[PDB]
Amino acid sequence: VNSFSGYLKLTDNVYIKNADIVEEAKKVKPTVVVNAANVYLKHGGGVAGALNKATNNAMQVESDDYIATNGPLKVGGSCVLSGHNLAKHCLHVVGPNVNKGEDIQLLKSAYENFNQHEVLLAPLLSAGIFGADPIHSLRVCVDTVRTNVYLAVFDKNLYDKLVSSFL
Ligand SMILES: O=C(O)C(=O)Nc1ccccc1
Repeated sequence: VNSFSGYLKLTDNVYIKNADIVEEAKKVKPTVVVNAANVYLKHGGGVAGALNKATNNAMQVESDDYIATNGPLKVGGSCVLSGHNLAKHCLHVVGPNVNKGEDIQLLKSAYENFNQHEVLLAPLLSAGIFGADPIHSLRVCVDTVRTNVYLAVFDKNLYDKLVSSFL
């Protein structure tokens, strides 16, 4: 049994809810929240900007030190950093950004990072300002992630479209 409430069950392991991931993280304090990161961990907008704002910029300070030591992530890659006031840990995952011309086949690689964690609160990778089709992102998630994932979709129309169209 876990703390997650109000989710629709899509599969054995994937759950979905219309929710603000920031507000959901603050309520649940999950072991892992996933960030929709870029390779530079520059948390300017979208999910990343919202998560970072909720940490009062502490996520960005920590991220800048990580990049100064390790250099940029790979598209499709990830790193584990603090969850600050939102979660125990933040898994920063880089999905391909279609608005930069990145290979959408890298979306499966991105979701494979989730399999290193038994339970996660996450957004749909490469959705929103990353430019991918969220329907496609949900299909790759279901067909790639084997651990227990609680998805938060930001829009109410979008959520309803993802559920209605789910095979
Ligand atoms: O990825 C999401 O969770 C999301 O809601 N994307 C979105 C938001 C606003 C307009 C279109 C897509």
